Amino acid sequence: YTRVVWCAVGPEEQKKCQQWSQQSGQNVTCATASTTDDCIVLVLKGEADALNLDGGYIYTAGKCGLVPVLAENRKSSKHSSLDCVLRPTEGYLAVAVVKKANEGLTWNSLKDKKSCHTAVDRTAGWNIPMGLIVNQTGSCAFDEFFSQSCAPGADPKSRLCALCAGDDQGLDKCVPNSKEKYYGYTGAFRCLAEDVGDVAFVKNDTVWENTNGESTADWAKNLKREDFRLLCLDGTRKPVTEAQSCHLAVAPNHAVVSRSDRAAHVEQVLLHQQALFGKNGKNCPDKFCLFKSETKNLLFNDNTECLAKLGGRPTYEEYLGTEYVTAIANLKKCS
Amino acid sequence: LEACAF
Ligand SMILES: *[C@@H]1O[C@H](CO)[C@@H](O[C@@H]2O[C@H](CO)[C@@H](O)[C@H](O)[C@H]2NC(C)=O)[C@H](O)[C@H]1NC(C)=O
Ligand SMILES: *[C@@H]1O[C@H](CO)[C@@H](O[C@@H]2O[C@H](CO)[C@@H](O)[C@H](O)[C@H]2NC(C)=O)[C@H](O)[C@H]1NC(C)=O
Ligand SMILES: C[C@H](C(=O)O)c1ccc(-c2ccccc2)c(F)c1
Ligand SMILES: *[C@@H]1O[C@H](CO)[C@@H](O)[C@H](O)[C@H]1NC(C)=O
Ligand SMILES: [Fe+3]
Ligand SMILES: [Zn+2]
Ligand SMILES: [Zn+2]
Repeated sequence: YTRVVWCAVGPEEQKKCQQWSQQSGQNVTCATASTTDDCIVLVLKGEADALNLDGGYIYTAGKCGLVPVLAENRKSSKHSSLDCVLRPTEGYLAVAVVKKANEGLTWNSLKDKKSCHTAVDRTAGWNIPMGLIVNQTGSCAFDEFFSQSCAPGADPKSRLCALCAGDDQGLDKCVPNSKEKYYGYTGAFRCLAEDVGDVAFVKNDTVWENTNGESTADWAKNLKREDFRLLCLDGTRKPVTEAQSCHLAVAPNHAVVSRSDRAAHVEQVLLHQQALFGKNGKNCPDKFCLFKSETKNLLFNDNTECLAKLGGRPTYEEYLGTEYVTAIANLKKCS
Repeated sequence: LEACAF
């Protein structure tokens, strides 16, 4: 067998990967890049084997030949006798969240407001809301829709990065990795919690996981669910308990990708690594927990229960689903 | 619609 070389995006993920690599006796080792696209390039060159990706990045990786290997599976809404690794994945709900105190903000009054996005090219933070907005406005000018935004990955001098804050020192503003204070699901929800933006494009779980004491982090520790609303597409506002009926889309779960020729080896190594370090793993919490990172969703989402086998050896188009692939392709016609 | 971005 061979070692599997994981790709970590940014220095926080690198730190976690190095701990995993130490704990796994170098069965896993780490390459690191500054952005998820750069990690996808390391994997295409064969200088890393694999990483776990949002669906929008699975699209970029899959057009370049990489394939899905195992998917994140979080706690499921319905009981099941099935082992987590054999349970079919239930996507997540992309939502638009605002503060309840920002009265009269709805889907239909988003123009000229301030927005918080996980990063350009991600499912809930960008592809689903910007795809809907281009469609509804009949215009590709999505870069002038919101007055200002934090959309990590966009041009840092542009209005799409004006709300981004970078790192402690204020460097790396708008970079699409965990150093940008408003990156990712928890960064974009923080951008709304702090009232830097009027709306955040995240998923349902983000709201729940960072409110009502679910997070002990300083910016989150006082947030109350009842102070947030979701924006529904018919122009109504609902409590965040109502995401099943007030979402923008259902997104395919994040998943691990690799080159075809290393997919079977990556899959075998990962099933053994989660047996050691996953939820109820032999060495978690004592030694190392692969699906924890103090809410920061480093390498994998912290709500992951396991990585699960995929049905039907799917292509990346089959894993994303034709509807979503066609929505992304439409959106990318713009730029 | 078509090729790899890289
Ligand atoms: C929205 O997200 C939350 C957080 O993941 C979901 O609440 C969890 O649901 C599972 C069961 O599906 C519970 O057993 C967990 O305890 C819940 N977590 C928290 C923090 O309360 C909620 O079900 C999701 N809503 C929708 C419509 O999917
Ligand atoms: C944006 O609008 C386009 C045009 O309708 C959507 O593309 C269609 O999606 C449906 C449902 O999957 C297909 O039956 C059509 O073939 C697609 N049309 C075209 C011209 O490609 C797209 O789904 C919309 N985007 C979002 C995010 O909803
Ligand atoms: C395979 C993937 C996943 O969650 O792992 C996935 C998830 C959800 C869908 C899906 C598409 C439209 C409506 C509801 C679900 C889909 F086509 C693919
Ligand atoms: C390293 O992997 C090999 C082959 O699967 C195995 O014999 C060994 O137990 C693994 N150890 C860890 C700590 O991941
Ligand atoms: Fe996502
Ligand atoms: Zn729906
Ligand atoms: Zn198939």
